[PDB]
Amino acid sequence: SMNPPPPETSNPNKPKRQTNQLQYLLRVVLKTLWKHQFAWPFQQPVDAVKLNLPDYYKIIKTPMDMGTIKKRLENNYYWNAQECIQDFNTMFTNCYIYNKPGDDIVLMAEALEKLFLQKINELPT
Ligand SMILES: COc1cc(C(=O)N2CCC(N3CCN(C)CC3)CC2)ccc1Nc1ncc2c(n1)N(C1CCC1)c1ccccc1C(=O)N2C
Repeated sequence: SMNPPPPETSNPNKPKRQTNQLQYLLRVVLKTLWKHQFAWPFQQPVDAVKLNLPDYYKIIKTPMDMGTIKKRLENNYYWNAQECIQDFNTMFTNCYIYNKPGDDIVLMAEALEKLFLQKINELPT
């Protein structure tokens, strides 16, 4: 099987805007995660062909990655911050679903998730 197309990062039918919370998600949250030592597996869509994972997209039907989130934020694709937060959570949950508790990649995802929640909490009122 080929890889599926990546998640859309623009959509001419979907209203878009820029908000302070969305700017924070790009300039602080995504920036912080992107530079983390464990970011690399999450910086692009899972290439199931290259990784020899013929069953990845049989199991994961809602793929998401930080490369896609980054482009979405840069493109002002979202209407609200909870949409973007959901994309991060989808990415983490996918990792937990495909893999098993305690796996190397699961620990990496858990570390990133902890940091993500810290940065979200730090959003100034
Ligand atoms: C760019 O994408 C990758 C590069 C390489 C790689 O060959 N690399 C890593 C970078 C480079 N490093 C050199 C040393 N420096 C310090 C860091 C970079 C050495 C060369 C390997 C895998 C990559 N992609 C990837 N993307 C998502 C994954 C994943 N892999 N894994 C792997 C289990 C652990 C990761 C999985 C394996 C099986 C089933 C599921 C997953 C999974 O859930 N996720 C999230």
